[PDB]
Amino acid sequence: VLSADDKTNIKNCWGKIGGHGGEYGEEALQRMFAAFPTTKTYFSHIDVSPGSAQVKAHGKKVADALAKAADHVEDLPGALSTLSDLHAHKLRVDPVNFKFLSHCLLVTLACHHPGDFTPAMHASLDKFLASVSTVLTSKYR
Amino acid sequence: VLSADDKTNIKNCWGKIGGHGGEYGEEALQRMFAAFPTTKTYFSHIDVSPGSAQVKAHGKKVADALAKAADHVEDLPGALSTLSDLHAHKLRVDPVNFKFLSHCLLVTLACHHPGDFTPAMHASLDKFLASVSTVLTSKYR
Amino acid sequence: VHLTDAEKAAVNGLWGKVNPDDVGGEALGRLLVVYPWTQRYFDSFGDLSSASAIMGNPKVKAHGKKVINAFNDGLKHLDNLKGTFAHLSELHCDKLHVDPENFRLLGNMIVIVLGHHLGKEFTPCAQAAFQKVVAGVASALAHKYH
Amino acid sequence: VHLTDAEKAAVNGLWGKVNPDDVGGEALGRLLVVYPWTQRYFDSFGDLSSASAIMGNPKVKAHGKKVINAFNDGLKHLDNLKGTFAHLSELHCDKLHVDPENFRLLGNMIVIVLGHHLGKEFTPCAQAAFQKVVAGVASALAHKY
Ligand code: HEM
Ligand code: HEM
Ligand code: HEM
Ligand code: HEM
Repeated sequence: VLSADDKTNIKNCWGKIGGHGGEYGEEALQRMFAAFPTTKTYFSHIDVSPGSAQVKAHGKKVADALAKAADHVEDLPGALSTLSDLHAHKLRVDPVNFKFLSHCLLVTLACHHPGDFTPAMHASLDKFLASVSTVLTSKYR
Repeated sequence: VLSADDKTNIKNCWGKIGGHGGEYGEEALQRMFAAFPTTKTYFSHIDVSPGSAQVKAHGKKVADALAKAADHVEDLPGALSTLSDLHAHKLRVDPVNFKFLSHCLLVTLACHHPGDFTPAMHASLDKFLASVSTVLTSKYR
Repeated sequence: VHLTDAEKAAVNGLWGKVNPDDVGGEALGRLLVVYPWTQRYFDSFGDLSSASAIMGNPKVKAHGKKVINAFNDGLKHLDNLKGTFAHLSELHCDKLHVDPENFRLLGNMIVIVLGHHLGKEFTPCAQAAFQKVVAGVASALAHKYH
Repeated sequence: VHLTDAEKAAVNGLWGKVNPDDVGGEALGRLLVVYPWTQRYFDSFGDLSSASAIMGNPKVKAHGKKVINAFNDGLKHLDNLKGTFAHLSELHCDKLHVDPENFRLLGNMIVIVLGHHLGKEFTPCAQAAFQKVVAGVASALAHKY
């Protein structure tokens, strides 16, 4: 649900992420493909090799979407309705995959920003991605 | 997240329930204690025997909370924040117990209102109990 | 699985006064309605566009018959679930990559369909016994993860 | 529990350059912060009402040392994980009544802490190898059930 503290924590993290977003989305996906080979099935139509221009491009798309979700925290249903139709109606993504990517995203941010990645920050980000996942696997209109 | 059809269906169900509420809430709890004995841990301080006035009274408290949540579907964190502090801050209930109770409740309704319990209704009710569960397990103040 | 003798007589008695084919069909159908992402695992079934469509679907009804036959074998061999479902455990996991969390979701769907069919005869105690079976069945298909 | 030769060399090559006691301390500490309901199971631990409190709690640090010691047994005996975690499986599921889903949560906490402590050395390949381990340890403690 996210508290007041949760929101400003989310805003500060994506503040400190800035332009580095694209690299972390990419890395998160590489980690998801490597650690959970099951998720590769959904990306059968692109090159998924470690260093892939298609994965790098998609990595940036994800980062932009997360950056937009951090702006409109108080209206996550509204901000991501298009992405909700993609993943829930069209793609029919199993929810576990989101837990896999959420986790690989938290590992990345822990590897790159260990100073700012506190226990209290980590709690906020885990909650944030969980609500982003809820909206994305949901089906409304 | 709940759609317009989900909103309509939850209203239409708690209209059919009305005063039969506490009766079903009691049966749900009674189903939970029997099918998932783990949950009896959280009720050490009350008599939990099948026939029990304390379980009967607690069922009526749960039913009214669900009725209130049905009224304020559009603002669930608002209407239930007093119960969220009880369950998340004070009792720190494991979220799996909410799935257990949600399911036992859906079993109960199917036993008493099998004409109304259509696959489409089932869906609407399951999303409802999930988002009610999310607020209650979730800690935001 | 534990199962006492009264817990045995509760399971085989109530199962005897339901139609397993109809229980299997509706449970699968309800799984496809309530948890829509599972629709992806069943591409072979044609369009699964709406609640009206996925219930009338003859290929869903026929598959619920297959799911409930496997379930029925479990009741006969509760001593060894891991061996009774070993082949299907390999199919669902190695070949289809179905996440174990889904197995318990279909387990729940079966339980509620029973109560939907049995009314006030599906007593709390009767649910408790069936809950041990469906959880046992679910974890028998997941037993390859381990 | 796969672990090929490349996955073997990655796991113990990187495990040898972290302090395991601190890994268990922080991973447990984070589990109590991120998933607050887990605090209930550790009532023998005194105060657990804030992030600053539970990270500085000695009882927590001592227990993470216990938890990582059992984890360390796993690495030595990956061949028979179900038998190594025999007693602990009984303890968590019968005496403590801990829901199995909580095991994979603590596993994930271990994983990210390694990443926190290692940075760029905790490569995608090295995560996969450690992910295979923690999932195995989780399904060795739950596996009643
Ligand atoms: C919260 C995490 C996620 C975010 C922010 C996200 C966001 C996005 C975005 C921005 C796109 C591109 C939209 C477009 O222009 O078409 C996309 C497409 C896609 N997503 Fe995700 N997604 C997430 C999780 C997942 C997961 C877990 C999977 C399953 C492994 C998945 C599978 C796909 C697929 C298959 C596409 C289509 C790719 C293409 O062919 O262009 N997504 N998502
Ligand atoms: C899922 C929907 C639930 C709702 C709507 C709900 C609602 C309520 C209500 C109305 C009360 C009484 C408030 C008061 O006057 O103190 C209460 C108390 C309580 N609930 Fe829940 N509850 C839910 C789930 C659960 C679950 C899953 C558990 C754990 C098994 C649980 C455990 C408790 C306990 C231990 C109390 C305090 C009882 C007492 O000391 O009198 N609740 N809840
Ligand atoms: C929970 C207990 C389950 C039982 C007893 C069961 C039973 C079966 C059986 C016996 C078959 C093979 C029938 C044949 O060879 O003709 C089968 C196939 C299959 N099952 Fe299940 N299953 C279960 C869970 C699930 C769940 C939850 C899913 C949803 C993801 C699933 C998805 C599939 C798929 C995709 C096939 C192959 C489809 C095809 O034949 O074209 N299974 N199942
Ligand atoms: C990574 C998987 C886990 C491992 C390896 C592990 C390890 C251990 C060990 C070795 C002990 C006994 C310490 C001793 O010998 O004195 C223990 C106790 C305990 N564990 Fe775990 N554990 C795991 C998961 C969990 C989780 C997730 C929880 C949270 C619900 C938990 C709750 C407890 C509790 C409440 C005790 C009793 C502590 C006491 O003596 O007061 N365990 N654990």
